[PDB]
Amino acid sequence: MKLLVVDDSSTMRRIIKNTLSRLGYEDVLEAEHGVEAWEKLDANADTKVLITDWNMPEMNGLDLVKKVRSDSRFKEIPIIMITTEGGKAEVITALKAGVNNYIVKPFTPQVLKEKLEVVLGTN
Ligand SMILES: [Mg+2]
Ligand SMILES: [Mg+2]
Repeated sequence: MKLLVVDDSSTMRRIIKNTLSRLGYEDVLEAEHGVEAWEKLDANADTKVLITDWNMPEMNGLDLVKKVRSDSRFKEIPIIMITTEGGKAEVITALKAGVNNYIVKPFTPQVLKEKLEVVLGTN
């Protein structure tokens, strides 16, 4: 279960990675921006799950998601967007792009554990 986690906040990456670890997911690769995330997916097509934010320089998460879904290798990759964009207009926008599960920031460590366990369970 190779996961890639993309967020331009170092503290957010910390919390997500720790939470995944608590759930038994240890094979976690990170990226700070969309460009870097895309390079990593393209070069590590064995990646099983993409977890991404939305707002970030160097390609935003919506564009990343569209690009992933347009690639023949990643038609079925689960995509989890974790973002402060809580408005339903944004939710709809992201689901249409190919996001499968949408988790709205901010959360406590425990709430993130609960919401990720819903999607991924334990490993
Ligand atoms: Mg961000
Ligand atoms: Mg937050």
